[PDB]
Amino acid sequence: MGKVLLVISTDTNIISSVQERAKHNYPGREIRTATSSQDIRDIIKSMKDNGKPLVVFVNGASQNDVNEFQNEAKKEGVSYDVLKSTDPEELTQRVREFLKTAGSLEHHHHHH
Repeated sequence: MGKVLLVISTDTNIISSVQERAKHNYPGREIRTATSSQDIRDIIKSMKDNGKPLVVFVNGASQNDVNEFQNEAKKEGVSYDVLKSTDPEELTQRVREFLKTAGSLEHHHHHH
């Protein structure tokens, strides 16, 4: 059991860019990248194995896969946050803000 940031964008050029920046600036972090519901479920299962601060960059995944993410998480009780932004600066700072509140802050971040 843990917590995850669902980074959603239609701009895969922005997603991949920030995803690089996030993995190379934070190399000791488990970061994820989903195409469809296959990956989505593999990710929530990765949280079942122990549970780490995951950041799921969905490479322009359908609203169907977004719905699958929400459903598969909440039915199990998995804590998740959802983000819809195509701004590179937004997504970059959302990674570190997420890791900081998921690692050690006072407010237990729990969007749903």
